[PDB]
Amino acid sequence: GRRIQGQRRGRGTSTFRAPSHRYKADLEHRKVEDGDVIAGTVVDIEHDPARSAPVAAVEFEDGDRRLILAPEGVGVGDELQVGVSAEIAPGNTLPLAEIPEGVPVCNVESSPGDGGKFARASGVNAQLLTHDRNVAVVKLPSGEMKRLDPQCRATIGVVAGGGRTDKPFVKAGNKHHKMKARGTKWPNVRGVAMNAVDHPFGGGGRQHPGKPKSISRNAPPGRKVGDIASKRTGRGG
Amino acid sequence: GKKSKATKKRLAKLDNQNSRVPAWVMLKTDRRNHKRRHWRRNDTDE
Amino acid sequence: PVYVDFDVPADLEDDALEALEVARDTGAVKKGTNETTKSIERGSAELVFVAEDVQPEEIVMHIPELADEKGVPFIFVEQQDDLGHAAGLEVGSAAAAVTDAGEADADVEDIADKVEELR
Amino acid sequence: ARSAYSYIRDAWKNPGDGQLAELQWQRQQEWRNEGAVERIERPTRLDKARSQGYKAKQGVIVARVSVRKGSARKRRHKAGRRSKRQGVTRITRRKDIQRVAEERASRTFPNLRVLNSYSVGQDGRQKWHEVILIDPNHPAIQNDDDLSWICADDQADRVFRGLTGAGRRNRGLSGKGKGSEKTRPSLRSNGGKG
RNA sequence: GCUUUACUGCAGGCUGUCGCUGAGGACUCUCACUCCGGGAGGAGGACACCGAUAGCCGGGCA
RNA sequence: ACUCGUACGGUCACUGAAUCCUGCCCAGUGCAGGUAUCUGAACACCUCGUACAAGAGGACGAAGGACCUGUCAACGGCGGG
RNA sequence: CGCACGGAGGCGAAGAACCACAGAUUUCCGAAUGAGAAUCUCUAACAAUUGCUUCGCGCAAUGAGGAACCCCGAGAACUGAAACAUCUCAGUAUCGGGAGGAACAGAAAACGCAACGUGAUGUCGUUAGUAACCGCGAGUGAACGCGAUACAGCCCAAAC
Ligand SMILES: [Cl-]
Ligand SMILES: [Cl-]
Ligand SMILES: [Cl-]
Ligand SMILES: [K+]
Ligand SMILES: [Mg+2]
Ligand SMILES: [Mg+2]
Ligand SMILES: [Mg+2]
Ligand SMILES: [Mg+2]
Ligand SMILES: [Mg+2]
Ligand SMILES: [Mg+2]
Ligand SMILES: [Mg+2]
Ligand SMILES: [Mg+2]
Ligand SMILES: [Mg+2]
Ligand SMILES: [Mg+2]
Ligand SMILES: [Mg+2]
Ligand SMILES: [Mg+2]
Ligand SMILES: [Mg+2]
Ligand SMILES: [Mg+2]
Ligand SMILES: [Mg+2]
Ligand SMILES: [Mg+2]
Ligand code: NA
Ligand code: NA
Ligand code: NA
Ligand code: NA
Ligand code: NA
Ligand code: NA
Ligand code: NA
Ligand code: NA
Ligand code: NA
Ligand code: NA
Ligand code: NA
Ligand SMILES: [Sr+2]
Ligand SMILES: [Sr+2]
Ligand SMILES: [Sr+2]
Ligand SMILES: [Sr+2]
Ligand SMILES: [Sr+2]
Ligand SMILES: [Sr+2]
Ligand SMILES: [Sr+2]
Ligand SMILES: [Sr+2]
Ligand SMILES: [Sr+2]
Ligand SMILES: [Sr+2]
Repeated sequence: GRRIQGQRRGRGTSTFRAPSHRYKADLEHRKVEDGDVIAGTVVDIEHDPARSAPVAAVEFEDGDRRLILAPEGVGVGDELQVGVSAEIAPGNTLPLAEIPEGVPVCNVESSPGDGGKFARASGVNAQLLTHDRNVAVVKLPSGEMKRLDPQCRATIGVVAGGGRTDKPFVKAGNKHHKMKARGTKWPNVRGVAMNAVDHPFGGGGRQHPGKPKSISRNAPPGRKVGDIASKRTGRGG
Repeated sequence: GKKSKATKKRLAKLDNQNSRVPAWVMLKTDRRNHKRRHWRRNDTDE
Repeated sequence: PVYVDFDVPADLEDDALEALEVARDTGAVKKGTNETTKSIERGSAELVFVAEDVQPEEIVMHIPELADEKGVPFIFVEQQDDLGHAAGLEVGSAAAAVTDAGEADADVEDIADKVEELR
Repeated sequence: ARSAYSYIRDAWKNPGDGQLAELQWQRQQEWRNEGAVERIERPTRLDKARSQGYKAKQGVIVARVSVRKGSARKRRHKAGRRSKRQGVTRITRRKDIQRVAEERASRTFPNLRVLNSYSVGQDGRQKWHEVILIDPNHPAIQNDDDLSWICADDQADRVFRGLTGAGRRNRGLSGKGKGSEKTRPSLRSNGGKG
């Protein structure tokens, strides 16, 4: 047959690429040596094309103008601090060791100094729970208990733009506009609506898959479609 | 279209190649321009 | 570095090279690793010198273990060019050997004894 | 008596034993951070180099080359192929890693000609070989009675034509009798059956 | 051309084993190696990656 | 490549606005988890064999399979008497 | 005073034309090399990679072409087997790299008419469709030797 859509993706052609040239900034945490004496004033609140959530423009003491991942409540004029001895106020970035337990946190690092990996999407947050000299247990937005290094930096507060998922797209055109700002091919044609040559579920006189949908993990690209290594399917039971 | 200096020289040559076989060559050889090119009927390069 | 098991002090190295300079003008010296090795094997070597900046280390690697089973005393010099200048060459030398000293026999004997005390 | 050279030789008979085991463990850390072809002032194996034709003279260059370990880096067939020709994984190349190393060295030095090469070890993913190259245009070599043969016009690109030592061995030309029916005088004259 | 529990194979995935690979049937360490850090340094660590081989799955492809 | 992206994400599929709803079946097939025991290759190891080798057998036993469980908005099924 | 027999005119005994050898001139693009460009342009140029080095592009090298031949790598399928998978077509077609006027090979860790024998290597004739391979099917297929051609033997590493 012909290569399936998921295989065309990997080649990284224009249709599948993200409009990177239209993106604003790669929202990472600032680099401090030690001492904490790095603070800044919020100049503007901009829209970020990459994540459909707002981003805050901050001007630091040493003359550095950088866009930061905006938590909720952060406005123009507000002073944000980045470092070890930073104040435990929403919008400040300090390592997990210095942040008290039971406090909602965002833009958490995986490895110390990476700039932030977890809890970055609209309105989500990570929850810092247990402390130790070796481990800081953080509960990520998926409900997973992630054991991290207490030296991993994070920003206090929930991410801004909460409740975006609450309002329906209503029409196809609204989806179109959102998708044009992302690295995704849209609309989605069902495999079951294609020809046998194009997809494992293609063909037939009527529309239905040709085999069961639950495919093995060991399946090769071109065959790994439908329900990938499903532990279970359905709602009931 | 916009022609470059070189393209202009080439078009110039093609126009010159389009002139007839002089009257005296007919008398010297005692009796055909095989490269007769029209602007509409024929096509040049580039 | 891999063949070096002891560090020789700057003062002892100064003494050693000065003793080598008067060994070429009076007695006899062998210049170059091949000639130093044959000096140890034949037993004619009184004191053998080895440079520490030899790249590759293979060229000189064998001198310590060979000199130990032939009873020949050895001393490490930090630089290759200093050993070559001491032997009387325009070029450097990875290894040199004093094949029977001369008017330095007392000094060489002290250097041999100072090295054994330094393991 | 034994030469100093014989001790470099004896050390290299077992590169995983003795002082050499420690030396290689150290050197390879620096080598892995080095390039594909690195010119070195002095050969790692003096005995082997001199034995192969090296001289501490002007116009004699040495270079360490790293080539990857393993079989062929082959692409799977994009058209109709019978089962016998459908392989990817078990296919190995006909030229050995030493020969690949020599060619990569000769490309880096377009003016020089390959004299010979030798192995200087390997780790888990790559092999290192040191290639002795010669300048056919330097008068220091043109007057050398032992090396001036390499200056001749027919010795141009000798490595790319298999005229090198590792070339001739890989071409199956070692044996003068039985087994070399399809190798001598050339693989091509014998219909590529060698 | 297309399908599949047709025949035979080939990629790919999973898994054991050998090499890289080191010190003191479960374990400790650090020095290779990997990743994070601008750096200092941190995490991991003889595993993983990679090379080789073996068993299983394998119309994704011939 | 996705990705100047991080689960309110994005990948892979099915169904196809709203409204009222979406029953029963896990035996087969698929996927997934488990597993006393059974089966399960090669290297190393043991026995036999060979002045060596081929080779024969053994011991150990990974994934996988047997076996057990979960799962149908997973492929599908919902009859005769 | 070309092909090319015209008109006008000119050159040639100051020996032209014409031919041989040697030299002068030899635009621009082109490996194309200061940089860019559909043969042009912009403000001193071995660009790039190398060797030597007075460490300065100072001295050199490479690049690209050529009818096929040659050498080193990558390597099909139609086809044959009256199907087809091993096999065959075939190491062929085609592809990548490279030399020369020819290439390659070459002075035995050879042969093994087993010898009290031969004596570097190509190649030609033969050995022979022999030995050998092979769903032991279809097919595949040498060598030693011999008769010829031409003949040529040497240099390092190490010991000292
Ligand atoms: Cl979306
Ligand atoms: Cl070459
Ligand atoms: Cl004979
Ligand atoms: K075929
Ligand atoms: Mg970012
Ligand atoms: Mg788009
Ligand atoms: Mg659709
Ligand atoms: Mg259709
Ligand atoms: Mg299909
Ligand atoms: Mg339908
Ligand atoms: Mg349907
Ligand atoms: Mg006109
Ligand atoms: Mg030939
Ligand atoms: Mg990195
Ligand atoms: Mg098929
Ligand atoms: Mg130019
Ligand atoms: Mg047929
Ligand atoms: Mg038949
Ligand atoms: Mg054949
Ligand atoms: Mg024979
Ligand atoms: Na026209
Ligand atoms: Na070259
Ligand atoms: Na063969
Ligand atoms: Na068709
Ligand atoms: Na069932
Ligand atoms: Na000319
Ligand atoms: Na040049
Ligand atoms: Na220069
Ligand atoms: Na037929
Ligand atoms: Na057929
Ligand atoms: Na066959
Ligand atoms: Sr990032
Ligand atoms: Sr970064
Ligand atoms: Sr279908
Ligand atoms: Sr249900
Ligand atoms: Sr027209
Ligand atoms: Sr020197
Ligand atoms: Sr060339
Ligand atoms: Sr509905
Ligand atoms: Sr089931
Ligand atoms: Sr002869």
